[PDB]
Amino acid sequence: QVQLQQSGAELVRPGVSVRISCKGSGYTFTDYAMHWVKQSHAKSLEWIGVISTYSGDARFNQKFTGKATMTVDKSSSTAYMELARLTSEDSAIYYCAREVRRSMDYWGQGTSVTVSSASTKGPSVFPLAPSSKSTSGGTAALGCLVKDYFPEPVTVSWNSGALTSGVHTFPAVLQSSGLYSLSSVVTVPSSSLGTQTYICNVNHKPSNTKVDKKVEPKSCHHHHH
Amino acid sequence: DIVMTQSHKFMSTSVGDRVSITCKASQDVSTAVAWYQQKPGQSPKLLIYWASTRHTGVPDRFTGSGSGTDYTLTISSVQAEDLALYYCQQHYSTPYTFGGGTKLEIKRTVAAPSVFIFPPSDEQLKSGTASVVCLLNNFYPREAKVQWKVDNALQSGNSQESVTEQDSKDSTYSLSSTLTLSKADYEKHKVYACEVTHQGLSSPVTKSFNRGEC
Ligand code: NI
Repeated sequence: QVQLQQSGAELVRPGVSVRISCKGSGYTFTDYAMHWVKQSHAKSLEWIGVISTYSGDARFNQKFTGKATMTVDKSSSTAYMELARLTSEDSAIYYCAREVRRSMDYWGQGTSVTVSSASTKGPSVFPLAPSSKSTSGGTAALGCLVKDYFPEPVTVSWNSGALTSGVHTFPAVLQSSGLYSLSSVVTVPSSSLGTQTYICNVNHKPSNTKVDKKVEPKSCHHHHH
Repeated sequence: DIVMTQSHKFMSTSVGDRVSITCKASQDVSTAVAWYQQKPGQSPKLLIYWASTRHTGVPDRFTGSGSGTDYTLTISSVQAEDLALYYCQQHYSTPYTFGGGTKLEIKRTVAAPSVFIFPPSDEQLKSGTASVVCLLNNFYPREAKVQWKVDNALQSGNSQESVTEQDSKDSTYSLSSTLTLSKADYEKHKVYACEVTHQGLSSPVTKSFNRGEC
């Protein structure tokens, strides 16, 4: 059915410009004007502008004139927004939403723009092992530490999308190094700690790091009677 | 520019109850108001266009009301998955503007965390650092004190927590606290303890290990 597929996480430098794409699918692209909206801070949604996909006529939020530029390419069914002269206050999540009669009825997955002078770094991944210290009766908690990466975001899935229930992936935190660090956990029937394999799939797009980490029960020295 | 004021950053409600989220416009936007729902780490989904009209794949428990200036999104029979931010928006004249958002918080019965503590993996220990993780799984309400003790000595300034948003099914929160220390500092101490304070606990719960031992 209807999907708007956006270009992925961008890590860019101050003073340069980013081009973000938005591919319309499942419908006739030229039918519907495309919007762009900025989500910064936590909550602040801002309208940037509209491009009519049929004519190419765009009109802007006066707060974004100069800074924002929109083009549409009917053959790839893709809408483009260019943000120029980037500063750190352009770091945000940008959405495309198609207009379907004075309403922005379907939105894209959003594109994470990070304005920084740093290079990317890919995460280290370490197991959070199950044991007696992580069993509360039939259920064992286990997980993965995704450490020392930049920029956001990383995605974590379990067993390649098959283990979904009991999974918590926490907000990243910022270490002293300036590098992000997050944890992903899943609670699991402990009956299955031997018979069933547990693998976490960490995907850091801006560094092109994929890691699939086997989480086994840790080496452990047992009491002596 | 048209201002769209949502006066409540926070509404609290119970599964099965009725909530009304208000949205006020600085002038007559004559019915051209949309409501959007944004669940944790998702994009907004359109719930209602033109004040009262419901978009597709949208349940009948969401209704829209309002004329001239004052607008209202009503959720009859609130459900656990209705946890989300709610934004109004005027589509009357450019520039289109949104309200400041309203976070719907869902009330549920107290629940105590299940507490797990995770030593550093032997392989991070190789790379120079010991990250000790303590997991608080599925608790309600949000407030939670996590205190680290290394050889019964209280820690400060060297841990970091983060908290998930209410889970879509059970309305619980989860938290991880990470104690970061150099490998050298790690191996001078035996007892690593995570002590958890929460309303659903009779008394603080301590999870602990002795370094290197089961
Ligand atoms: Ni022994």
